[PDB]
Amino acid sequence: LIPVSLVDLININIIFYILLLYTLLLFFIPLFLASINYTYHYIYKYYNYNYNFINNN
Amino acid sequence: EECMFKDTRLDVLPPQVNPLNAILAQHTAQTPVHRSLEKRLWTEVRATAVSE
Repeated sequence: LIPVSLVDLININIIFYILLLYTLLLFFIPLFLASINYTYHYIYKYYNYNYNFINNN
Repeated sequence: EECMFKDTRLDVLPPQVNPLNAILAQHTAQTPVHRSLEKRLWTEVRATAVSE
């Protein structure tokens, strides 16, 4: 069979494929990280320090 | 799971407890009674000092 071949085991063409693929991955990481979570919105809205005052009398 | 889609700030409010009460209570428990009666003298003598 064709895919049963030692030439296709260390094929430099697929290595170029992998190289270009992961270089492009590296180039686009800062866009994959650009998703917003709404957890600090929750922290801002719900974190309420104690607003009661001290009154000895 | 739907914590973000609610407003439960009223279910959980900061308590109105005065921590000073817990402090003064520990102060009286450590002191004796004659010192408590002395403080009435310290206050009274301070009044007469302000009077004179």
